[PDB]
Amino acid sequence: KDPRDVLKRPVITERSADLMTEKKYTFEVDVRANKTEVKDAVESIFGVKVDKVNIMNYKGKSKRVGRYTGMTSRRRKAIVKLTADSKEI
Amino acid sequence: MKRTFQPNNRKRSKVHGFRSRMSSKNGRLVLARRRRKGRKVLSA
Amino acid sequence: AIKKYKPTSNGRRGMTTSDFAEITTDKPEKSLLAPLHKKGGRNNQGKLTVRHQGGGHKRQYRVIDFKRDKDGIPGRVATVEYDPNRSANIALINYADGEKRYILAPKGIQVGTEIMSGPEADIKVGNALPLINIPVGTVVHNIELKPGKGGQLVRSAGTSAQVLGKEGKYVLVRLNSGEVRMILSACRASIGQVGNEQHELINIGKAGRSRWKGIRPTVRGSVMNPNDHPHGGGEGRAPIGRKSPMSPWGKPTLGFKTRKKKNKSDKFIVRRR
RNA sequence: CUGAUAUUGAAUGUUGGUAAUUGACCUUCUAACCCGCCGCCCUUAUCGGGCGGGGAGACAGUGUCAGGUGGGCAGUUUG
RNA sequence: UAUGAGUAGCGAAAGAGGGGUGAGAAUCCCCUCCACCGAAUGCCUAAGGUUUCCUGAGGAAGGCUCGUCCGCUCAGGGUUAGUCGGGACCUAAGCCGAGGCCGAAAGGCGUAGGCGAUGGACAACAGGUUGAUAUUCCUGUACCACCUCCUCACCAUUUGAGCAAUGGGGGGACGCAGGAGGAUAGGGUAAGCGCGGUAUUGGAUAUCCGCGUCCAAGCAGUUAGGCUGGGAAAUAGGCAAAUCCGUUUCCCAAAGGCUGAGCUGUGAUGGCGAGCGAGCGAAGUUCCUGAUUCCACACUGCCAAGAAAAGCCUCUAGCGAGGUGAGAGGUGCCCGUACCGCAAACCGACACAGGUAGGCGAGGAGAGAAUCCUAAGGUGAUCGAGAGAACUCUCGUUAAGGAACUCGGCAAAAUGACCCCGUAACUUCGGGAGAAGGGGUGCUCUGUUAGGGUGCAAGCCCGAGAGAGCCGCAGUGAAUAGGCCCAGGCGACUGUUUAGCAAAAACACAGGUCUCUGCGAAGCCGUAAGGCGAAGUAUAGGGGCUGACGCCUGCCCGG
RNA sequence: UCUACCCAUGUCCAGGGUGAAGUUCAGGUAACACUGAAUGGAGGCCCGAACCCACGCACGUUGAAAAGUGCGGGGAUGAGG
Ligand SMILES: [K+]
Ligand SMILES: [K+]
Ligand SMILES: [K+]
Ligand SMILES: [K+]
Ligand SMILES: [K+]
Ligand SMILES: [K+]
Ligand SMILES: [K+]
Ligand SMILES: [K+]
Ligand SMILES: [K+]
Ligand SMILES: [K+]
Ligand SMILES: [Mg+2]
Ligand SMILES: [Mg+2]
Ligand SMILES: [Mg+2]
Ligand SMILES: [Mg+2]
Ligand SMILES: [Mg+2]
Ligand SMILES: [Mg+2]
Ligand SMILES: [Mg+2]
Ligand SMILES: [Mg+2]
Ligand SMILES: [Mg+2]
Ligand SMILES: [Mg+2]
Ligand SMILES: [Mg+2]
Ligand SMILES: [Mg+2]
Ligand SMILES: [Mg+2]
Ligand SMILES: [Mg+2]
Ligand SMILES: [Mg+2]
Ligand SMILES: [Mg+2]
Ligand SMILES: [Mg+2]
Ligand SMILES: [Mg+2]
Ligand SMILES: [Mg+2]
Ligand SMILES: [Mg+2]
Ligand SMILES: [Mg+2]
Ligand SMILES: [Mg+2]
Ligand SMILES: [Mg+2]
Ligand SMILES: [Mg+2]
Ligand SMILES: [Mg+2]
Ligand SMILES: [Mg+2]
Ligand SMILES: [Mg+2]
Ligand SMILES: [Mg+2]
Ligand SMILES: [Mg+2]
Ligand SMILES: [Mg+2]
Ligand SMILES: [Mg+2]
Ligand SMILES: [Mg+2]
Ligand SMILES: [Mg+2]
Ligand SMILES: [Mg+2]
Ligand SMILES: [Mg+2]
Ligand SMILES: [Mg+2]
Ligand SMILES: [Mg+2]
Ligand SMILES: [Mg+2]
Ligand SMILES: [Mg+2]
Ligand SMILES: [Mg+2]
Ligand SMILES: [Mg+2]
Ligand SMILES: [Mg+2]
Ligand SMILES: [Mg+2]
Ligand SMILES: [Mg+2]
Repeated sequence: KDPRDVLKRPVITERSADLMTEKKYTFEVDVRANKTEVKDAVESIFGVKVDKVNIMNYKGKSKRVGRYTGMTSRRRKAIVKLTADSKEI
Repeated sequence: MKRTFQPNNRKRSKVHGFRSRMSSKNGRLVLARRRRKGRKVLSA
Repeated sequence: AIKKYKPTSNGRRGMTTSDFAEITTDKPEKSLLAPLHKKGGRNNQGKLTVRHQGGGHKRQYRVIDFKRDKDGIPGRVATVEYDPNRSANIALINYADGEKRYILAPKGIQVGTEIMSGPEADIKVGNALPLINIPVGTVVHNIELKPGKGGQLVRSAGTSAQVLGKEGKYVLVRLNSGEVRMILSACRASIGQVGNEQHELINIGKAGRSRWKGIRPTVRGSVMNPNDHPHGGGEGRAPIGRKSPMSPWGKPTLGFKTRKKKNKSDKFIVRRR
């Protein structure tokens, strides 16, 4: 599989922005991607050194638009901590 | 007072779930009937 | 001996127990234990097929040597132990070659006694021989019906059978019941009365003690309703009110003989009880 | 529960029609059938099967037919 | 869509005022005092729910009123793990079940083998931090498994180190009760120490007042202690083999090991810490008390005789030319993680007086988790304002009388704690019995009594029984806490039962008796296979009747 | 998933009392019996919270609740929850 299949998009929030001060980058990842695959993919794509990857699953949020109930997608969020001697993403 | 429905997801699945239904002829007729009626939910 | 408790409560009044004088250890041989779950009188369908069975104390099975097939190797009685699975006590035998087995404890037997199986053994309490080798009038127990199958008859506390005569292939044996019966002369028996002879005198004393032994209450038929039992119903108390007393399944239950007519073993039964 | 008959064979006397032929009965045999007995093997298996012993044995079990019993259960009647 | 009707109701509970916000305020926010829970109405956490969590905005509907608010609407946001719980580990009941057995069909049963926690096994702790997660992030300090580009030491290349089973053995491995220890958590703040304060209501620099008064896993050491006796030789057994286990013989007798709460040191030149004001930061000891926890089912006793399997250890069978140990470097996946969880978020159609397993559960007085008042902490309850009629409900009191009431003392009243005295018939000799009936009970001084615990002492803690006084209507001054007796029927007894109109004299029961059952038992379930009975075997099992115990249990076999 | 019974595996039960067998010592006898004291800690034992139950009354009866609440009540180491 391609590394760029693994990382989907960056998470841009206040929390994510605060973690970037600590050299921690938050990505949404493929819901099938284990944290080793994420580590490998971040090093491959961005040419950085990864200290650790923490990873969590979000359920879909129930949603309404008028008379139609449904569900947002499940998400897998990875917080990637780079090593202290490393280039920034 | 203890009422009759005491929820428990394991027991729900084991008694009424898809694999329970599939494990007997009569459970497979339930699924056929519910597909025939066009139910959105075939099983617990 | 039987220990009578003092009437310190209504529960305890009349209650008696074994003193367990014969028992020499409190700990069974771990290598001869096997697991034993209760069944509640329920069969493979999960249905109750025997009434009044349920609960009671958890028990481990002690694997008894009913076959007595270590011929010629002497064994020393190491213990006499409580067995929860049967009325008799059991004896751990240390065989000379390092094998350990349990046997039914005969009346008399002592720690240190040597026992021996096989056709060239003495007629001593605790030995086991083919019935062709046992003299007439010998009191025996743990009698086989099929060569090699193991002892089936006369195993309960205090029971005994006497060898009456020899008819070549068969030996006559008076069983505990008093039935005289032909047994194949190749079938083994063990010498002596089974021990724990006082077992029958125990007064259980209270309802709860029956419950500890896995007995659930018996409800009489005559206090059931007609849909439950032939004796059910009637306004107020009623007599049996039927030609015969009846079982719950509508057979006569007082005098009606239930041994199968055309039983194959009828030829071997000389005198019925 | 009981009989007949099939599965079901081999001998031995015995006693009914028929002086030499057929039924009934008793006993014995083993080879069918049975084994909730033992050893071995398939096999890491208290299932099953095979093989060898042992027990039992033409009985039992089972099929068909028959009589008895049978509120255990069923359908009903009880102007 | 009416009527009933502006009626019944608005679902247990303490608020008051000041300030604010706003179109609008009893109801939202803040402040102050007051009040309620406190073996919970607190903290944690199941199951279940599934975003209800946080922030900002909103007010149509939902909310029994209102609403600026909200578990509601709309936007955004929020759940971080080698070590926690689950999986990549183990098995129980049970379930599935290759072949197989049985059966009109469908199927039923069942072996090997699996699945299956509610159990077994198993490596991380303290502190800090966000609006919203935290043994998960951060800091500090660890541990476990595995790997080898490397380093060092050691051993050995076929009488050859080492590894070693999917096999053997050991172990894991187990009940209930009781009491003694040892310890710790927790508690008291007793002493000491530290910081702050000296009052304006008469008094107090005082035996004055308030607040605080420590700390992990890990590593090293030690320990109350608890378990086991130990060596050598020989071996009809442990499916094969064992140098292991079992057995025996001989020798020796306190050694050995195996565990062990906790403690000491280190961890910590750190952290926390009254308070001062994100920072900064004092003292941080001793004494007393003390578990329902731990050592630990350890011990003792008892009968009703108390899972399995793996991890683990060991043994050989094997494998085997490279191994073993210690560093150093490195690797470590998935699932859950928000929030509610005695509740307005779960089960009850409701923001419903009901139900909901488990862990922790402070102080005073107390035997106590009772009780009353409080702590930590939580809460003031989603309609209000008046008025203070009948009547109804829940409470309090009541002259004289005291069951006259009534089917019936129903209801209520009375009794009630501790210590002491004393206690009948009858009895199965246990009981009856808290029988009954009486007495004492506060406070002060003697007095830090005698005496006891702890300690080297100082001290702290427990503490009779006396004597002398003092006060009240009343001293277990509140809350909580048996009414008792005489005689009879029924059932011996503790139990059980008509969920939701019957708790009983009914059922059960221990005991009695009859009867069936010789083991492929009888009986029972099933068409059968297969089962229960029972891994039982006549001192056992099934069925009927009777129902502790005592004395007894007559006559009739014609039906 | 309520409920009846059963099976496997967990767990809960503040406190207080009474004082069975046994044991020890003393006495006691030719031996035993037997007696006393201490010890000991039995029990479907006792009192009593949690918990479980549901006896009486009142209230409720278009309920706060399609079985409850209040005040009393019973069991509370067991045939227990
Ligand atoms: K009794
Ligand atoms: K009965
Ligand atoms: K009747
Ligand atoms: K309370
Ligand atoms: K708002
Ligand atoms: K884990
Ligand atoms: K640890
Ligand atoms: K330490
Ligand atoms: K969390
Ligand atoms: K009844
Ligand atoms: Mg995670
Ligand atoms: Mg019975
Ligand atoms: Mg009836
Ligand atoms: Mg009938
Ligand atoms: Mg009748
Ligand atoms: Mg009558
Ligand atoms: Mg009929
Ligand atoms: Mg009809
Ligand atoms: Mg009006
Ligand atoms: Mg009005
Ligand atoms: Mg009106
Ligand atoms: Mg009115
Ligand atoms: Mg009104
Ligand atoms: Mg209200
Ligand atoms: Mg909120
Ligand atoms: Mg409104
Ligand atoms: Mg785990
Ligand atoms: Mg099956
Ligand atoms: Mg098949
Ligand atoms: Mg579990
Ligand atoms: Mg762990
Ligand atoms: Mg939170
Ligand atoms: Mg949380
Ligand atoms: Mg509620
Ligand atoms: Mg409960
Ligand atoms: Mg308290
Ligand atoms: Mg009056
Ligand atoms: Mg008066
Ligand atoms: Mg009157
Ligand atoms: Mg009158
Ligand atoms: Mg009354
Ligand atoms: Mg009664
Ligand atoms: Mg009762
Ligand atoms: Mg009722
Ligand atoms: Mg009930
Ligand atoms: Mg009632
Ligand atoms: Mg059968
Ligand atoms: Mg069986
Ligand atoms: Mg009766
Ligand atoms: Mg009677
Ligand atoms: Mg009579
Ligand atoms: Mg009791
Ligand atoms: Mg009680
Ligand atoms: Mg009550």
